[PDB]
Amino acid sequence: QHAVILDQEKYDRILKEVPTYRYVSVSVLVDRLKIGGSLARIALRHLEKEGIIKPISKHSKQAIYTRAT
Amino acid sequence: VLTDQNPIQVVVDAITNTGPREDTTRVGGGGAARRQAVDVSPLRRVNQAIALLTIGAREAAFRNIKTIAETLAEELINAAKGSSTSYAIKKKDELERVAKSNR
Amino acid sequence: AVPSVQTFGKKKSATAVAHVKAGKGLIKVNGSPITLVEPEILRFKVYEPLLLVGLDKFSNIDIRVRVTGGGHVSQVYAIRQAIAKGLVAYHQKYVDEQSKNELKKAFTSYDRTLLIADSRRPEPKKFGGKGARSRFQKSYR
Amino acid sequence: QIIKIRITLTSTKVKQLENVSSNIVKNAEQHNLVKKGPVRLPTKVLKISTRKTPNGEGSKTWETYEMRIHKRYIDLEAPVQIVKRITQITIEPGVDVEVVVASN
Amino acid sequence: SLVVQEQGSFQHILRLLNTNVDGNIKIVYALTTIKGVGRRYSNLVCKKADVDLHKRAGELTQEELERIVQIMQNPTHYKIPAWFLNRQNDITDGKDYHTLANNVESKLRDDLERLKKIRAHRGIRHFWGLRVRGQHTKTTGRRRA
Amino acid sequence: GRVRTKTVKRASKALIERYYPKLTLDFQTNKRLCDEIATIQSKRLRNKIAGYTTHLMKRIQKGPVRG
Amino acid sequence: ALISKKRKLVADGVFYAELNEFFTRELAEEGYSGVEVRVTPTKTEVIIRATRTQDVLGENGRRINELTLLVQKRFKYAPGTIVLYAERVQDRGLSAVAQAESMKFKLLNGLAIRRAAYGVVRYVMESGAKGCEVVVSGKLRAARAKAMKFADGFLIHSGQPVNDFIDT
Amino acid sequence: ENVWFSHPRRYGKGSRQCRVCSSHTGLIRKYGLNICRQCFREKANDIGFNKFR
Amino acid sequence: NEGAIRDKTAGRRNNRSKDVTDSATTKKSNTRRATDRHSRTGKTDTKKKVNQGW
Amino acid sequence: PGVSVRDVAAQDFINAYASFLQRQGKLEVPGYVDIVKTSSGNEMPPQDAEGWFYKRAASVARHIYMRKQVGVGKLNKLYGGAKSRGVRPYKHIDASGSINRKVLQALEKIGIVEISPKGGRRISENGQRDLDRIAAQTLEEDE
RNA sequence: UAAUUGCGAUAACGAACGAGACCUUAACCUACUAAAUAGUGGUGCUAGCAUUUGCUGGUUAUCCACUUCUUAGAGGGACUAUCGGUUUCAAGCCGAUGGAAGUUUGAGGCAAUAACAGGUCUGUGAUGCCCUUAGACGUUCUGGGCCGCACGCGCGCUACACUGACGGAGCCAGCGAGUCUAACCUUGGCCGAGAGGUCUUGGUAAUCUUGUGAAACUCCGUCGUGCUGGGGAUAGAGCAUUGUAAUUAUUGCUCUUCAACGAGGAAUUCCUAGUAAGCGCAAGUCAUCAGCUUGCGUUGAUUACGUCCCUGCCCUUUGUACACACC
Ligand SMILES: [Mg+2]
Ligand SMILES: [Mg+2]
Ligand SMILES: [Mg+2]
Ligand SMILES: [Mg+2]
Ligand SMILES: [Mg+2]
Ligand SMILES: [Mg+2]
Ligand SMILES: [Mg+2]
Ligand SMILES: [Mg+2]
Ligand SMILES: [Mg+2]
Ligand SMILES: [Mg+2]
Ligand SMILES: [Mg+2]
Ligand SMILES: [Mg+2]
Ligand SMILES: [Mg+2]
Ligand SMILES: [Mg+2]
Ligand SMILES: [Mg+2]
Ligand SMILES: [Mg+2]
Ligand SMILES: [Mg+2]
Ligand SMILES: [Mg+2]
Ligand SMILES: [Mg+2]
Ligand SMILES: [Mg+2]
Ligand SMILES: [Mg+2]
Ligand SMILES: [Mg+2]
Ligand SMILES: [Mg+2]
Ligand SMILES: [Mg+2]
Ligand SMILES: [Mg+2]
Ligand SMILES: [Mg+2]
Ligand SMILES: [Mg+2]
Ligand SMILES: [Mg+2]
Ligand SMILES: [Mg+2]
Ligand SMILES: [Mg+2]
Ligand SMILES: [Mg+2]
Ligand SMILES: [Mg+2]
Ligand SMILES: [Mg+2]
Ligand SMILES: [Mg+2]
Ligand SMILES: [Mg+2]
Ligand SMILES: [Mg+2]
Ligand SMILES: [Mg+2]
Ligand SMILES: [Mg+2]
Ligand SMILES: [Zn+2]
Repeated sequence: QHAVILDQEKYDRILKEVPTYRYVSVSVLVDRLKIGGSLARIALRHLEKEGIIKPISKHSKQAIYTRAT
Repeated sequence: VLTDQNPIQVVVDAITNTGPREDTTRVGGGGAARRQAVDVSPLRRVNQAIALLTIGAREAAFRNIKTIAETLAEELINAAKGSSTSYAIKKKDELERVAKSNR
Repeated sequence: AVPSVQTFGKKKSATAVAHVKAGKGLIKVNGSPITLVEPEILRFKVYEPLLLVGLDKFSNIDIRVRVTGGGHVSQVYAIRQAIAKGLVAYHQKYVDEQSKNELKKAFTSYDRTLLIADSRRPEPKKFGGKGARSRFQKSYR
Repeated sequence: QIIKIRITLTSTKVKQLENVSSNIVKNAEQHNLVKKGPVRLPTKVLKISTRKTPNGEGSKTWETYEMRIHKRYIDLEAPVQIVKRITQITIEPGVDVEVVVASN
Repeated sequence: SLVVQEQGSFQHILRLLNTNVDGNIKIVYALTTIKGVGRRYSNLVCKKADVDLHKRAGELTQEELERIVQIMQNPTHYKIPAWFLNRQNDITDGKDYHTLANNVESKLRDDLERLKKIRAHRGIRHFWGLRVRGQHTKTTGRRRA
Repeated sequence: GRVRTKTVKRASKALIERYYPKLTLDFQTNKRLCDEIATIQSKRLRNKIAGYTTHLMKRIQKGPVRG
Repeated sequence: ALISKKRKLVADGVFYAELNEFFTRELAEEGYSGVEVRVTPTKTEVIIRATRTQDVLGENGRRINELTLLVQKRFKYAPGTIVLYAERVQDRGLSAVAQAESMKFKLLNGLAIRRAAYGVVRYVMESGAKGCEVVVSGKLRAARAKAMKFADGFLIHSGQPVNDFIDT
Repeated sequence: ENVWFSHPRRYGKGSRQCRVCSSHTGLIRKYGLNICRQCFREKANDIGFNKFR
Repeated sequence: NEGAIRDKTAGRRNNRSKDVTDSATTKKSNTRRATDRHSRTGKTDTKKKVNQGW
Repeated sequence: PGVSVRDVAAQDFINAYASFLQRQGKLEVPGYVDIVKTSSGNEMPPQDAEGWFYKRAASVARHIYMRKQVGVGKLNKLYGGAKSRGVRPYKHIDASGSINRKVLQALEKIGIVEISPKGGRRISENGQRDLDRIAAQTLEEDE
């Protein structure tokens, strides 16, 4: 199964990985680790708070995201 | 995001690479019927390329959560420099492999 | 009397009425700024009349537009046609005719109907099916 | 003794109601009453759709019959005779004519 | 931003009302697994229970689980109105109940047995296994089972 | 598609027969000529006639016609 | 009073239809070809067109008085609010209704087929029509039935002309 | 003279009929026509209903 | 009803156990097309009859 | 140099006005507000039970402002959507009357709207001020 | 050529019906004639934001002006126009330009000579004949039935979901109908979660319902591939509406119940541009009842511009012992 809550090992996984990927979206987070995709979305607005992730586009169907800087 | 380049430059490349160069028609054939190898118009190469790619993206994204936009890019990027992991690249190569046979 | 002009444009049953008078250069559709038109992704379709001829041309004229009938896409094409058609009918009257023809020729070179109404209208549904050409399914044996 | 009069004409045949309107239009401003010319009201089309077949059989064939109703009105200002004259002088079969005092 | 970790505080597969709830899902939807609670009743229940609905069921400390339950079996006393309740103005007892878990199966049979004891046409149709409401049986409902 | 009937090709052969000095290579004028030297019952027929005769006249000035 | 104009004109057209039939059943022996209704303020006018006019307007105004009274009672007209008239006809040889009634009256009177159908086609021709068609269907005798098409002269069956110049 | 001979006639078919032929079947009530569609095509001319299209 | 509800047999599962008569999957059988032109009355007519009336 | 609510996009405005009337604290959100679907054609209650009534109240404010007057029956039809009939085809169904009627009533208590003649409800000079004032705030907030 | 539509060839010449013309409808008209039952600008009066004059409104007539949008009269407009490429140098086809429109401009109405034992005697106070006619096959009343369910088959509606569902929010049609000696189309207020109730109102209607604020659709959020929040069958309980009458559930509403269905075998239907398909709306019926139909608009394509391979149909030739014509 996927993961609907953070393990704090999964929280560490996030910040020490996501800057690696040039493309990040709802699906990239779900496939690359495992995430409920509802908590991929919560990961995306949070990863954006202090950017390791820079939005070039957002939308209700799709979120498009780029490497830190 | 993935390739830089021009996102429109690669769809062009994808459409050029996924048009079947020669194709096959169904001959009368006397009951069980022989297939003849014929070359295909450049308008059909554009028509059929666009079909293959969208169909490719339509099938992938169905019961995958991934969006059509992401699968189309996955389809189009792979087809741009042909990966053979793209749906349209695979179909073209098979359509040309059959043409090379039944002539 | 003021120097006004009144033009219209149509796509399907949508019909947009344009008021072009000399003025400060506000461009409004349905009493609302043309920047807030939200058929959304279509927004440049109503931006196009302005970006072809240049943005400076509207500094001397106010644009009021109001639409009725049709649907959310067809009203986009009825206001973009009444905006491009009011620009020339203001230049036909109140400025020189060789300028009007540079307006028209920049429009028609790129045009998507732009000043010339799209004549496609809906076909009627004939008995025996769900549409003009669509027939109900048959059986035989 | 000038009144403010409303004449309303409704009929199914255009060419009889057009020249009853034009006979009210000419005679009224011939001797100069006001004008308020004919206001054409959208022609109402009464549609009826039935099956061509009695009973039920054959291709399912649909005929649709039309009756077309055309209305217009004209407003005159004048007293006494030219009231009861203009009503009863301009008249015609199949053309329905009614005249209203004013408003209410 | 609800981003959070915990340790042992999240628990998968807890149990209430003699049923096993999925320990991973949102609580409004995790609770609907219980017979008698649908999406609209589970939803109103969490609301009177001072439960943050943004939580998975694997959150929700045992206190909060006990609150959901009491409310669940005493809706009429929590301001939940009578029209939100699946068994109203009973027949015999006459009061406003909301039946839950294995009792839904029970009381359903009771009702069925009732007009079967009374031999009203509707229980007759139940007994045979025909369609109870007024539908045509000619063309439809084949393959039976 | 577009093919002109005998009732149209017969008015066009009949007019040009009598009226050749009066007709032209321009549709618009001959249309008006048709109201003068012909009585034609509907506007479309008149337009359709004149449109053919001129097509005849046009190729008459090119060479002679069997018609 | 107070009807809708959409409903009133419809109710008027029904009034033409039911009246037209009644005179066809009642005035059949007098050669009734049709009617016109004239609505004027105070006195609606009804005009009867029948080839035998004197049998329509009967002895010293009677029987057109029977017919008005019947109309009055029927449609709830106050006495005098409706009036019946009589015309002779315009060229009965040019009327569809007239010849069909003429044919019915020839067969029923003991004539035979071709002579009656050729008789009527010739009268319509000598009355100056462009063309004439008489079609007798049914069993003119003896079990299986056929159709007979008698015609002469000129007829167009197709366009809006069928509405203008031909009546059936 | 005696009640017992009738039952409510107020609505539904069977309070209706074609004012010509009395059939309750497939009446045309629109615009208060109240003719059955089988007689309605016979009289459609005299009523002034014609087919232009 | 007390009769009906009590009745074994006429309940549902019983109908479900019985196999379905071959007349359910049957054809309509069309029953006399090919005689349609031939007149079955056997009377016919006579040129003297066909003549007087026509 | 002056602003009307027609100068602010539909969603950004009803957003910042429905988070204004929740801050304001005087609305009179009705006693149910948690158990209602807003439509007999809906399925589930609104997903935001906290601020949905202020979301709708800010909608009805911006919607009556742009028009002469509008009544309850017109808000219902405006907010009523497509109803799934299940195995039967969809059709439009009007929204809840008590919701909207209690929005017009509660809006009358802050004076954002008033009884109009002709019938219905019309925007009030005071409420024309408050909408225009926050129309500028949202506009000026984005600088 | 869509056409026996024509060009031609010619023991034929000249013609008629059908085709075409015709009519209706949908496109254009800043040209004509007008309009508070259609609109638009100005002026009054008046709201709010701004201070720069301005922006956005309100006022059914405060008053003036106009006809661009709307309505429908009369006209105008296309004729395949113009040039070019083909061909018998014929009718025509093809290209480009211009045009509101160049597929018979789109789509319809009408529609020849003959034919069928096609359907309809259950539309008809159309009808020949036979049948029945007072224990009626007349007619009415009560109730039941037409819906009865192991199953075979046709037209369909809803789906399998992420190009989605759910929640907010944005918010745009056209064709339509509608109350008199009487219950219609119904705004507005109030009540009710709902459905509904209620007090009033406008409209016999370009006037009021109605801008039918329709749905798909758009935006923001929630759910996250799990028969899951996809699907909504079956069923339990309660509340309303129509009706003399709702049981065998009329319909609607509420909570619960949460099935098959994971793209459908062999077969097989419809379709070429505002069309296919998606989407809702009005009208018919209708006391109540649409999963039906007749129309309407909204969103809006992929593919063809062909052939006789398949399935029909026609024409010519041909054969016949058929002509009641291969039943
Ligand atoms: Mg409209
Ligand atoms: Mg029948
Ligand atoms: Mg449950
Ligand atoms: Mg059924
Ligand atoms: Mg079965
Ligand atoms: Mg000749
Ligand atoms: Mg002809
Ligand atoms: Mg024709
Ligand atoms: Mg009775
Ligand atoms: Mg809406
Ligand atoms: Mg909505
Ligand atoms: Mg559904
Ligand atoms: Mg030929
Ligand atoms: Mg001829
Ligand atoms: Mg014209
Ligand atoms: Mg062009
Ligand atoms: Mg045509
Ligand atoms: Mg025919
Ligand atoms: Mg038979
Ligand atoms: Mg019959
Ligand atoms: Mg029957
Ligand atoms: Mg039946
Ligand atoms: Mg039954
Ligand atoms: Mg069928
Ligand atoms: Mg939605
Ligand atoms: Mg009300
Ligand atoms: Mg209550
Ligand atoms: Mg109006
Ligand atoms: Mg209206
Ligand atoms: Mg489910
Ligand atoms: Mg659902
Ligand atoms: Mg029953
Ligand atoms: Mg019940
Ligand atoms: Mg087929
Ligand atoms: Mg029913
Ligand atoms: Mg209906
Ligand atoms: Mg039906
Ligand atoms: Mg030949
Ligand atoms: Zn009848």
